[PDB]
Amino acid sequence: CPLMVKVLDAVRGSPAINVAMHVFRKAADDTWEPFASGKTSESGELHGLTTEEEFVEGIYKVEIDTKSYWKALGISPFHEHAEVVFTANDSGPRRYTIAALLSPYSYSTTAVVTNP
Amino acid sequence: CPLMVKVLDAVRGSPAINVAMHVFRKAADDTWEPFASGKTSESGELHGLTTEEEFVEGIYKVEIDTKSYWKALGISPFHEHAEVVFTANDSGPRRYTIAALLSPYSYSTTAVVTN
Amino acid sequence: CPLMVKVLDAVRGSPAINVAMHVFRKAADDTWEPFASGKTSESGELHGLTTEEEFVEGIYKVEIDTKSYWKALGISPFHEHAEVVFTANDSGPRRYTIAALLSPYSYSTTAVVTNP
Amino acid sequence: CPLMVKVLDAVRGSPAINVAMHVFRKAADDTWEPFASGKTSESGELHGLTTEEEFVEGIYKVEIDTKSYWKALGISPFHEHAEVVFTANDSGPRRYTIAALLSPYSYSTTAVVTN
Ligand SMILES: COc1cc(C[C@@H](C)[C@H](C)Cc2ccc(O)c(OC)c2)ccc1O
Ligand SMILES: COc1cc(C[C@@H](C)[C@H](C)Cc2ccc(O)c(OC)c2)ccc1O
Repeated sequence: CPLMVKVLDAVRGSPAINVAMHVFRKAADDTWEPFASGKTSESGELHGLTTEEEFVEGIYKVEIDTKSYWKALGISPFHEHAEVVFTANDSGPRRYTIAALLSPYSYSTTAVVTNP
Repeated sequence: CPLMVKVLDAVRGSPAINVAMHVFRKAADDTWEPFASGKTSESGELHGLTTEEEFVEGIYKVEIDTKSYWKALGISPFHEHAEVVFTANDSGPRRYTIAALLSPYSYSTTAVVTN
Repeated sequence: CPLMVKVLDAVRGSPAINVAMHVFRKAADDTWEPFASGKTSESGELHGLTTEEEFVEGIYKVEIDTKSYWKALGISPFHEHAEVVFTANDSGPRRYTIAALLSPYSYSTTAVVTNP
Repeated sequence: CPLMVKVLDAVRGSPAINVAMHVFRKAADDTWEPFASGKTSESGELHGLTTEEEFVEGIYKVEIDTKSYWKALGISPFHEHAEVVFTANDSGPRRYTIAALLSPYSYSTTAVVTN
């Protein structure tokens, strides 16, 4: 797939399982339209969000629900969620992996962009 | 100040200077109400965003304009900006330092919350 | 395999390819004995360093040659190398993924530990 | 000081206090020669490790005892310690701030190098 998200937990040394996330695309009128959503698997990965044909140029936002993740583990974290906002496919189609590492008071995100 | 932001550049090993950011508080209708902004100093810090009287409990967003920063350096960045969204003061006023580390395809944010 | 290393580049948004690393194990006399070595593939991964039978309890050190990586890209980085030192298999065999994200003046490392 | 270390705790959102560290310089025979040490203050900082006269070019290692830190908190950590190895002063003396962020299974280090 053209868009994959991988989430790790830095406190437990594990994938971050069952993390909900919502993906949005910026519409012509500048509002965020819902695009896709899902939750991470046992390997901390979310696959199958979109297709090469559907995933056209645009500005996309991945909102990762890190707060609910930590709350379910008994932890009151700093962030409400983690956000990744980026322009996709501006120079033709690419494949995007969004990776996030989570701690209660910190998060780090990186992107791997590969040419099909 | 109850709220300070510090921005660092991981490519150059320096404070990230002249980085613009806006701070928003979530309104009753779920919309983001702007209330403070500024740009980072020569030490990569932005102070004086708010006061303890004004900085009441609520959900706050800091939107850091990282894209403009990398553009000014001639480096093509991945992100449109970096956001930090958090609930403040859940059990009394705290001093918040939000630190952001920037790379062209990555960013990290950490909070130091003291009493 | 019981030990895998994955390295990403935060400047280029890519796996970190051809990164050399050496793995050591602490001997009875407290010296670091060479254990395994290799370099990352096109996917930024190093597999096949050891086997479940060879990878006994002990303290291990993974030394990742980040300086040569950056130098080959024209960059003079801060760190000489990135080190990960840990006790492995203290409570029975586990599988270990060591993940590193690299920038010229920063590096971050995390571990995913899974029970076979 | 030409060299300062700052340690932060990503589980608790605080300075990591009373964290022990040792600093080494690489000797002619490729061995690590200890020369400075200390533990972090209430603000998670360790200052006064060296002077500009003493802090000559060379390869330096800071070994931070993160395992003892997590043990004191009753948390089982992954790493034996966190190391930072770097060449100093390659083109004149710089002030170095090394910042380390700690989680039980992760650590990150960043350098801010100023003139
Ligand atoms: C709050 O004060 C500071 C914070 C920081 C942030 C620093 C401790 C970390 C390494 C920034 C960071 C956060 C998360 C990461 O994954 C990360 O990886 C490089 C780096 C630097 C200097 C400071 O004076
Ligand atoms: C290339 O896509 C992948 C990346 C990864 C690694 C990914 C989870 C990175 C290393 C996670 C990460 C994100 C931000 C960080 O600061 C970090 O520090 C080690 C680690 C695993 C599987 C993949 O298919």
